[PDB]
Amino acid sequence: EIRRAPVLGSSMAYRETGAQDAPVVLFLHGNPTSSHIWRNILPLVSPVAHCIAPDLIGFGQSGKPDIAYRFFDHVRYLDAFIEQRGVTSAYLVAQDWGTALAFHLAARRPDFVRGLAFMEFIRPMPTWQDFHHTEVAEEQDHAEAARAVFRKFRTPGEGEAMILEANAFVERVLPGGIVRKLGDEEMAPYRTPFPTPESRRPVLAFPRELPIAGEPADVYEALQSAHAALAASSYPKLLFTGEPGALVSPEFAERFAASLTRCALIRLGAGLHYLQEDHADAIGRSVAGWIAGIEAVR
Amino acid sequence: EIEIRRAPVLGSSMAYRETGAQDAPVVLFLHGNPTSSHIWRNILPLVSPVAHCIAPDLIGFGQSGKPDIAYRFFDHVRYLDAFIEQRGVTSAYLVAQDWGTALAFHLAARRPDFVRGLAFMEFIRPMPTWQDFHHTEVAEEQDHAEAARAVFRKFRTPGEGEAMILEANAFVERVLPGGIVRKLGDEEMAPYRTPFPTPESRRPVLAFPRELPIAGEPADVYEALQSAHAALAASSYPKLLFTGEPGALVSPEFAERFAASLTRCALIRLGAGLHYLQEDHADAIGRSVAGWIAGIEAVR
Ligand SMILES: OC[C@H]1O[C@@](CO)(O[C@H]2O[C@H](CO)[C@@H](O)[C@H](O)[C@H]2O)[C@@H](O)[C@@H]1O
Ligand SMILES: OC[C@H]1O[C@@](CO)(O[C@H]2O[C@H](CO)[C@@H](O)[C@H](O)[C@H]2O)[C@@H](O)[C@@H]1O
Ligand SMILES: OC[C@H]1O[C@@](CO)(O[C@H]2O[C@H](CO)[C@@H](O)[C@H](O)[C@H]2O)[C@@H](O)[C@@H]1O
Ligand SMILES: [Cl-]
Ligand SMILES: [Cl-]
Repeated sequence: EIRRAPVLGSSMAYRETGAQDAPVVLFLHGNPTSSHIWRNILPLVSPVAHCIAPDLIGFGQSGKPDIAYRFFDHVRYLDAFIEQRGVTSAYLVAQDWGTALAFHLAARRPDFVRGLAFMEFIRPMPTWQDFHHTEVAEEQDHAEAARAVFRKFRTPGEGEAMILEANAFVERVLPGGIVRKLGDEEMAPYRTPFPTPESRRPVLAFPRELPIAGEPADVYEALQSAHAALAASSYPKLLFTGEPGALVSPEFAERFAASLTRCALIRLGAGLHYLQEDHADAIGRSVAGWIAGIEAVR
Repeated sequence: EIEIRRAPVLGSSMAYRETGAQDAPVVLFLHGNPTSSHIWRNILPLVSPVAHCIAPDLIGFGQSGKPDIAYRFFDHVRYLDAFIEQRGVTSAYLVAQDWGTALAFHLAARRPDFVRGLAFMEFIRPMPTWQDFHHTEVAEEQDHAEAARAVFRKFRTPGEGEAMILEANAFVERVLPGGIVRKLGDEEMAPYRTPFPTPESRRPVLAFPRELPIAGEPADVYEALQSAHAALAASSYPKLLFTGEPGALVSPEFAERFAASLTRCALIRLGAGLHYLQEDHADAIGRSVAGWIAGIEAVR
């Protein structure tokens, strides 16, 4: 069921399933997706949880206010959505920019977080080498092409042409990070939120928010702080990795998980950035088991 | 990844598959009739990242020894207990199907301090009448359920079961594929046959249906499993029950009421499946179990 909540004088669409008398799980998408990306995962988790999957402001079926769509704008709208829905605590399941939102939420409200399941996550990246980082000789080529594209996204004029005019994030980056080829009916709901250049403003804003080489400084610092909190947190964590992944290499995932407390690491196999589309059943089954286990003993 | 090893047990030996970090919690995987640790082969790789996985072949099954014993349920209890002691396992998760669940329930009733959690499916319970065997509320399942009762009544009949199971190898050749929705590949089916090259080698396979707790017979097993089920109902350790549609020993409707009656039991619905759920749902079961263990161990 796909519903709409009034949020800050605009609205956010969201998908909801499960008995609403169970622990809440918030599913947080990133760029350039929507709650659509969780569509095959939700039915596997709904038997054990009240699943809520919002569309970020300016994404999916959410409102399109005339705002900057910076990371901190998303923070405000997501906070307001959570308040409006009356959610007092939740598990968080996140990918891409959803992870930055999840990390920042957890840092500000540690009492809120029952657990964090995450994948293909954002972290401060001191150099461009740390974006699509990997130590695997065969992957060096793919990594450099990603770097080259996102450098252009973050270049004035060039990013506008690519994303606003040519729709490169939806038409190229999205399919580029899915191993399988989506059916027409699966791809179409990724296109429908973004019919015009103006509508694509949020999709351009996001790569310009990535914390790379100190910029943008405010996001970089916020995410450094959020990551410090995560490393100091004691709630359960579940990290998924694909092979070779994109933002998170399998070897990095192992090191990162070991750098936290109470972080399990689940290996999904062949995958790139949008792991949900290649591994929905594995993700859903894993998350559901994990919530069941936590709730049994917490 | 996965090594196959052998342990000396009570003068004989049990084979077992082992994979995972030796500093992780132990998970014991327990097969039933007429299978072996082979049935866990596609589940083990999904749990080994979070746990030290140990999957024994029951005495007289798979690559385990074939001592001259009756292969009654209590014989299996003794050999499994002895295996656990020999490997020096002091606590474990249990993952079980079929007679594996009877063994797990009986172990948990005697040594609840040993059980970190129980994940189970298509399990054995005391069945006061034949109608409780392959019980279905569903009109369109009734004939198939009746056929199953007729087959197992024959297995339990002196002379008849011998002809069917020892001579015709019906448990391996018919009952097993009968309880799998997909068709197994030749290479997947062959390791189910190799433990049982002769009629006499099939004695443990004939022994099991004759141990099923149905209408009070055999009395010792019926009593033991009544007691084990009482303990399960009162138990406080985490549980995970998987169900297929329609299943075989456990109907979806029965599963839902059963899980809801227990303490700390989650129910995981797998979709189309019969008795040998691992073969149709290895990935779903493995991912579920791994997530569940990871969650529990994160909270202590
Ligand atoms: O052990 C299973 C699984 O649990 C995790 C957290 O989900 O780690 C917990 O258990 C480990 C083994 O006992 C401990 O070493 C660890 O401190 C604890 O958090 C995963 O890391 C592990 O794979
Ligand atoms: O879930 C596996 C994941 O957990 C980590 C800690 O983040 O290690 C745990 O699990 C290992 C595998 O069983 C144990 O050997 C280890 O002692 C335990 O802390 C990661 O190393 C691993 O990727
Ligand atoms: O809650 C999800 C899942 O957890 C289980 C046990 O695995 O139940 C636990 O959580 C419930 C909600 O917090 C509690 O009411 C219950 O007592 C606790 O065991 C499953 O039953 C449930 O589906
Ligand atoms: Cl981005
Ligand atoms: Cl049997």
